This record gives sequence, C-alpha cells and structure tokens, in this order.
Amino acid sequence: YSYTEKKRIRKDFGKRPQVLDVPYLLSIQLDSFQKFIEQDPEGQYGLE
Amino acid sequence: TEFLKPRLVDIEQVSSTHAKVTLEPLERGFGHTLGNALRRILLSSMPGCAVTEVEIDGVLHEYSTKEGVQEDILEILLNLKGLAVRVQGKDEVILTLNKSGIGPVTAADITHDGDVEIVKPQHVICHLTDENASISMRIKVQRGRGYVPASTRIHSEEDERPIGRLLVDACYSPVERIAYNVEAARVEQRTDLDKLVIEMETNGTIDPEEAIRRAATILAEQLEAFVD
Amino acid sequence: TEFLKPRLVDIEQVSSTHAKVTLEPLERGFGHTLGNALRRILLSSMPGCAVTEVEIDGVLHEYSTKEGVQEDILEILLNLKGLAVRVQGKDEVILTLNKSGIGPVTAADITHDGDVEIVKPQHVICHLTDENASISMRIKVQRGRGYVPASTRIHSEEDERPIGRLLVDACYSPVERIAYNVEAARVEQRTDLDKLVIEMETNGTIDPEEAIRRAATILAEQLEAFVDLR
Amino acid sequence: NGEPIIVPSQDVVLGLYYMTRDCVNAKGEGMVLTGPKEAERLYRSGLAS
Amino acid sequence: EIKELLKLGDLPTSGQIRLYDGRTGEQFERPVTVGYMYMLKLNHLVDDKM
Amino acid sequence: AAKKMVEREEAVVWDILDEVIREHPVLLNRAPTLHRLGIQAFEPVLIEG
Amino acid sequence: TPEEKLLRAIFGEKASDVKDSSLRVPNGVSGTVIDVQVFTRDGVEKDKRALEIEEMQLKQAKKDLSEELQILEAGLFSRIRAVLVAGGVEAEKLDKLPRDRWLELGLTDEEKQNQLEQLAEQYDELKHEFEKKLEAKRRKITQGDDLAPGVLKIVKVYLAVKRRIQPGDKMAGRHGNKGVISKINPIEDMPYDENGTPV
Amino acid sequence: KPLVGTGMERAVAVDSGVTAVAKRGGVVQYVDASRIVIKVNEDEMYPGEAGIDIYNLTKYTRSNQNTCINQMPCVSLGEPVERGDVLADGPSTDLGELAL
Repeated sequence: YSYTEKKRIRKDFGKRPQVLDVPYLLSIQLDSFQKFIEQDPEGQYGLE
Repeated sequence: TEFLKPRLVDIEQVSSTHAKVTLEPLERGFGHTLGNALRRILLSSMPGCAVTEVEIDGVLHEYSTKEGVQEDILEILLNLKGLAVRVQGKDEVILTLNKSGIGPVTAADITHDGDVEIVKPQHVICHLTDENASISMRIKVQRGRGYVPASTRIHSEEDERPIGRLLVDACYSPVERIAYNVEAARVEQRTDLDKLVIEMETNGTIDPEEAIRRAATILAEQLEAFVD
Repeated sequence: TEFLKPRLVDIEQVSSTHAKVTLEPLERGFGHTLGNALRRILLSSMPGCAVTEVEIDGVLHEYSTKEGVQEDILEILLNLKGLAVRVQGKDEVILTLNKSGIGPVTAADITHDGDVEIVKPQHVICHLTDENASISMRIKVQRGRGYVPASTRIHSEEDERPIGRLLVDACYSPVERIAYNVEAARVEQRTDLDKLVIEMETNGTIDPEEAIRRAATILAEQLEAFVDLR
Repeated sequence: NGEPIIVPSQDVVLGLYYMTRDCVNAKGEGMVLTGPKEAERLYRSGLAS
Repeated sequence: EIKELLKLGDLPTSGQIRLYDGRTGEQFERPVTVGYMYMLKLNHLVDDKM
Repeated sequence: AAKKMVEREEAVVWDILDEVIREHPVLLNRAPTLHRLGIQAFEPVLIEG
Repeated sequence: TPEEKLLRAIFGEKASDVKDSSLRVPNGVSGTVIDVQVFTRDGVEKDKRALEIEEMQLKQAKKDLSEELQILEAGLFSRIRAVLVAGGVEAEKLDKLPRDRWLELGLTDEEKQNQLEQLAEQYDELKHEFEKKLEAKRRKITQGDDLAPGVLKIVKVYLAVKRRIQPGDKMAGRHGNKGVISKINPIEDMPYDENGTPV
Repeated sequence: KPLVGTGMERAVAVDSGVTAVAKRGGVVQYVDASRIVIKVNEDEMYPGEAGIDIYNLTKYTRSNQNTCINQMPCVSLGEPVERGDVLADGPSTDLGELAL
C-alpha cells in the first residue's frame, strides 16, 4: 500500500479478483482527436 | 434572553363539562411540551374519588346473572364505573343501594351520606323488570390517582375475597378525555411560533379549566425544588 | 394530593463535555413527563456563546485565499463556527488572534481577556506554511439562543457594515445530545418511586446543574400562564 | 363515474389499517369499557393496545 | 456479511432499533429501520423554480 | 409611493397582504390537465418558504 | 411606460432626461461579489476602475512569474549544491558564498562538471524565458479586446450565492429514491434512539 | 466520502481530470490554498531540469451550470507523494474519492 493509500483504506467486500483494471475512462475522445491531429506516414488519418 | 409568554385568547364552553382553551403565541416547540405534559399529568396523576368495589348479594362472578333486571350485571358494573362521585372528608365510604318495583334505579336512589354527593343523579344504573325484583349492593368508593384497572387490581390482591366482591375498573381521575393539537401562530413577522389548542371533556366533580389549573399546579409543585 | 418532589442528588461529570444528572425521587408516571419536558427545553432553548462575525485583515470576502495559509478562508470561517467559548462577564466580546511561522493555529493562540474562557485550546483553526506568513483577525463573540443564520441576521441588521467584515452563522445552543431514563428508585418504604438519570452531552460551555436549573425555570415560567387564568 | 375522487392513499390507509386490525393477546384484552373516550384514555395512558 | 459486521459493531443484527417520539416522548410500537444512506442534493432548486 | 412601499416590503404591506389574501381563492393547476379536476380552487394560506 | 407615455405625448418628449438601464441583481438573489472584469474596446482610454483592475492584473502576473522563478531558482541551486557536494568536498565555502557565485566555481571537467554547466545554461534560458514571458504577458494584458461591432465596453460581475436547503428542494439517493424536502423539523421533534441521537 | 461505495469512486475522481494528480513522485515543499510545490525524487528526475513541479489550483470558477469549481489541497507540508497521487481535491471529490 502506498503512503497516500494508507490514509483511508476502503474495506472491499468483493470476491472475484481484478484481473484487468478499469482503463482510462476518457480514452475515446482523446484517442480520436489524437488520430485526427497527429502526423502519420502511410496509415493516413485526419489532416494528412 | 427572554421568552414569549402566552396570552390566552379563548375558553370556548362547548358544554358545561367541555372546553376548548387556546393559547397563542408560544415559542417554537413549546406547544407539544406543554400539551404532552398536561395530558400525561391529567391522564395518570390527577387524583379523585370513584367507584372501586361493589358487592351484590347472590352473585359470585361478573358473568353470572341476577334476575329481575333486563340488562346484565356487566351492564350494571359498566354503569357503576361510569358513576361520578366526590367524597369530602374520608377515603373509604361504603354506599348501599336498595330498590324494588317497576322502574330504572337511578343515581338519586342511593342512600347518600353527608360527606358524599353525586353530580349526576339522573345516571341510571339498571332497569328493573318485576315489581317483586329487589336489588341490594354495597358500592365501595376509595380515593386514588389516575386510572387503576381491575386486571392490575386482581394481580395486586391475592387473598380469597368474600363472595360478591366484583372488581370494577377504578377511574379516579375526573378527566374523561383530553386531546390537544399544535397549530400555527404569528407575532408580526415570524411564523415559526405555535398555538396550543387543548380540548378537554370531563365528568362532574371538577371544572375543565379547574382541572387544567390543577395539573399546572401539580407540575409547578413538582418542579419548585430546582427553580431559579 | 400527596406527591413527593425530586432533588438534584449527584452529577457524574464523565468528561468536560459529558455529564449525567440524577433526579430523585420521582413519583409513578412523572419520570417520562419531566424527562421529555426537560429534553425538549434543554435541546431547544439553552443560551450560549457563539462566534458571530470574523474580520480577517487583508481579506475582502469568504471566497478568497490568503498567501501562506493552507486552509481556505471559508474553511477558516467554518472552523471558527465550530469554536466553543464561554463569556462570564458581558454579552459581546471581540477576540484578537495573531500568529506567525509554520505551525497549526489553534484557539490557544487567541489573546484571551479576563472574562473569556476558551474551553478547548486544542481546537485547530487554520495552518500556516511559511516563515514570513502571518495571520491576524478579530472575532466577535455574542450570546444568544437557538440558531440564527447570517441572512436573517442581515434582515435584522439595521446598521451599516463595511466591506471586509465576514459573517458567520450562529449556532448558539451549547447542548448537543440528551438521553434520559426512568429507573426504579430504592426507597425503604415506597416501591412506586423512580429516578431520572439525564445524560447530557455539551460542548463544555454550560454547567449541567445550571442548565437543568434554567430549563426548569423556563418550564415553570411557561406554566405560570396555565396556573393563573384557566 | 359517481365514485369519490377523495380516497385516502397509502398513509392514511396504513394508519387506519393498523388502527382497526386486531391481535389475539395484545394488552388489556377482555376488558369492558364505558366507551370510546375510555378506550382513547386506555391507549394514551398505556394500559391497552 | 452485513449482519456479521453489525454484530462486530455491537449493533442489532436486524438493522432495526427502538425509536422514541421526540414530541410525546413515547416509544414507537414497531422497530424502525435506522441507518446511514448517501443522499444527494439535485440541481432542481426551488429558488430557481419559484 | 405604494409601489416603493411594496418594493421595500413594510410590515403594513404584509398586513395588507394578509387582509387581501383572506377569502380570495386561487386556482392551482398541474399539467397535463387530462380531466377537469386538474384545475381546482383553494383558499390560500400564507406560508414562509 | 404608458403611465408617462401620454405625459410625454401631450406635454412633450423632452429629448433629455435619460433612462435608468443599470445592471441589477435579480429579485430574491443575495450573494457577495467575488470578481469584476472590464473589457474595453481597443483604441479608447478605458476608465479609472478598469485601469485599477489592469494594474492589479499587472502586479499579480509579475508576482506570480517572479515567485515561480524564485522557486525554480531555489530548486536549481539546491541541485547545483547537491551535485557539487557529490563531486568535491565544498560545504562551508559555498554557504558563505552567495548563490550567484554557485555556477562559475568548481574543479576540472567531469560528469558533474558537465551537469553543472548544463544546469547553468538551464538557469540562463530559464531567466531568459522568464523575462520573455513577462513581456508577452504584459503586452497581452495591456492590449485591447476586439469585441463585437457596436460594443464600447463590457463589465462582467461575478456573484456568489450560498444556498442552504429548504422545503421545495429535490433530494435523492443512488437507487432512484428521489423526492422533495417537505419540512425542516426541529431536533427536539425528530425521532431519537435510546442514546438520544436523533435521526 | 460515501460509507457504502463501490471502488469506482477513485477511478472516476482521477480519470475525470477534475482533481490535481501528481505527475512525478517526490516530497512536498510548499502548500498554499492555491499552489502546491513538489520537489521531485532524484530517480524520477530528468538530468536537465530543476526537479520542481508547480501545481496551481483553480479557485472559485463558475462552471457551465453556474455551480462552484474550486480545488483544495489534500496533502500536508513535508509529506511524500508518488507518481499518480492526488494532491488537490476537486469540486465533489474527497481524498481522491468521488463524493457527490
């Protein structure tokens, strides 16, 4: 446990283990605008 | 840090034994305090005199029936519970009733004493069906506080009582029904204040306003030790 | 009419804030009556001292930050709303608070007067996070009863207030929790007598016996209008 | 229809149902009361359910 | 698990305690569910609707 | 002068409002008014809030 | 208004006596004022209050940039004294020397000397970008705002209302258990347990 | 913070971008109500920079729905933080947990 997570540990009642953690929740908008605005050699997306 | 004393606005005399007093304004949440205190004190602490025991000849329990009367001795015990009485001097007066002939025996037919008077002489105890039907009983009047029922009375007494000692519910307090409510009242701007409306109906032996003043007397004499 | 009367027999000061007051003896049926009446009166209508206005030097409104303090000014005003203090002498006093250097600012750093007793010197107010960062305020402490918000106070403020004087809501009442019980009393000739243990939890700014004395005084003065005229 | 639109709903209904609903050995069973005012007196004093 | 946690905290395992009326002082007849729920203040404020 | 008196909300303005309100019904209506009992008349009681 | 429109008709519209058109707080809305912002059109002299707000923004931006420069300078000088203590045994001769003479002294060329040189160039480009950003911020806040056509100046007032709950407010839990506050009861009237804690 | 939550509270409060998470791990040097300065640890430090992170906080900014947005520092003076640690709370967060 980290030194900021030892401050208040929430007692989890879950039984199944977290195999895959919850991803970045705003990946869709940021990934779409990054694909639109970035520069790409041959896999052409967006402005190019 | 001074309080809002109530200034009485109404004493509505509905009947001779009925009153709707009204008290406005009070501080917020004081109507329930005063109303519940007065209702608790009147219901379970106001002392008086009432019928506590009656011994009718020939009868051994409350479900057996003495002849000559059209209503049961359960109705007789009910009408003797409903009788209102006031003893001046003593705390133990045995009332003896004797009657015969066609006609309902009322509360005026009791062999009265000097220190015991009836406020409702037209209170009918039971009706008689025969000219030769005779009724003799020994009504006992004690002095107690509030309401003492016959179930608690027969839990308390344990000796083998003589035959005819029928337990009747002892309703010592003169108030028959008290029911209050809290309404809304207002001094010039603020509307959080309240208005206490106490509806009281009693039997005889006391006035309703006299009983409210007696309950306030009882509470003030209970509080008077730790008062600044 | 053969009733007995209760007296204050003892007081169990569990802490500075907690107390248990026993009334003894009580008749059969009066324990719940006196307990509920004293509970409602002691919960609604006790007087006390609460922080009314704060004037922090160099601060215009509550929605600003001062350079050096870790807390916001609004959180500082909330901490000063939580301040417990009693005033023996007067009805309104102004307390000054100065502090400098790194460290928590508590109520013990308030420059006390002769008649002002702060019953919790370990109550934190703000923090300071620099050697050259100082705070300075002026806390007006009044006396009232009940809960008076700042909006109703402004609608009761016929005077004129400068810009920079912050207003706090005033929770004047010093009583926080009351529990009562009706236990049977041990009387050598009577069995229908009771004892009323009133478990009073305060903020340390009211005496238990003084609070019960003033509550019974309030109840008797309210019952005067019943006992006099119908 | 001719039916009343002022019907009590769910809280008045729960209260009057709890009021009128009986029980077999509650408290103060088998008494003989002078009337509804004595029944109200018994309930508010706590000698009957 | 909820009842074992309530028995750890020295609480009634049925989650229902005895409550008293604040006005009459009397006890409610049936045991009442008392606990801590997370309540939100929504953005439909009567200052904005009046 | 009456407009600035109501604009400053004197205690006599609240007293005159208490006199005006009495025995003057208002209509309370909730949309959608599907049947005719979606508008009804009531005698108003002045409340805070 | 038609109360005085007939009085401006039959007596005469004065072509004078200008109209009150002030920005007022809406009715039933209290609250303090936390920020004012005046956007004047580029070209005209602004006002005394707009000039005062602009001087406040100027000294605030200068204080902010100088404070972040001092903080970054303290961090860079602490890294300089750490890497020179790791290099050579120079402790008191750098404490009694001023912090301006922390980047020129040392010893012969090693990895810590290259680190000291590149951190000195970092400090030089740091103060260069500091004064460049300060002049850019100064010209950015002294240049005017190209507003809409037909607009002389806009004043933006920011209120701050603190709203307490009251009867009428919609409250909700996380399970679709919504509803409206009907009454704010006193704590002596609320129901309580055997310990006297009301709900 | 809710007494009965789920565990998605910290995920929402960090991934919403409304808090102020730490970019690099280190010790905290100065906490105001509007500025948090963190001296970065040496292993997470680039060799060309000063190793100082500045976290300016937003204080009393009107949102789109005319609500309040202000960030309050949740760390104290001298405490250590790691990469990904919540330093300032959001409008309706508390210690990096969502609190509505």
